[PDB]
Amino acid sequence: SLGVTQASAQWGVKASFQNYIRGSIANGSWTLNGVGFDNQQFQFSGNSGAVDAENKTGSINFPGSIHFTGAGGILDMQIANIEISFNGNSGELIADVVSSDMDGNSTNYGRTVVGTLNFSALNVSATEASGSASVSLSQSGSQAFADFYTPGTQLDPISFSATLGGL
Ligand code: HEM
Ligand code: NA
Ligand code: NA
Repeated sequence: SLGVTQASAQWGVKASFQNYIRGSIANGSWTLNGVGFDNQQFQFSGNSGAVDAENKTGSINFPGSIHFTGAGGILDMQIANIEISFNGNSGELIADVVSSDMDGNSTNYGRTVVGTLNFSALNVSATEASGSASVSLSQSGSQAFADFYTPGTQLDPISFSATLGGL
């Protein structure tokens, strides 16, 4: 089992969601704490997790939060502490999620699977792990998005790279 030395990830959540949040209906915004933003993707930086290079499994852990607001404060969604977990060419995108419903009532989703990952590329070696995966919204994620997306909705893809060490 190898430790994660430095990891980075890029994920836009969903391009059409970014456009909706900033557009004339939601009339909203996002703020970021420990997360960047560039080329329509949120930017994550972490130094924890572990990878099994022989079995091609692992977890890559990131700190930081994205906070979406809109609809006069009725929309209020936080996604924090994302984790990319993988076992072979499939995995899970896990995060701490809190989101308000269309009545303005906040619901805490715990540390939940936000989406299922299917890797189109995944390389794991002694010194590096990297890959790209489609992200399919989970049932809990659908509820957090106020049912505007069905479970199984394809979100933006997620990519990551990590240097590994410390066996
Ligand atoms: C008074 C409250 C709200 C009203 C009136 C409202 C209205 C709308 C309308 C008219 C649309 C576009 C039509 C559609 O895609 O079905 C939309 C899209 C959407 N709304 Fe809001 N909404 C509200 C609150 C919320 C909340 C609390 C969330 C939770 C995250 C949310 C998430 C979404 C999503 C995910 C979409 C789809 C955006 C896309 O990717 O195209 N909405 N909403
Ligand atoms: Na580490
Ligand atoms: Na894992």
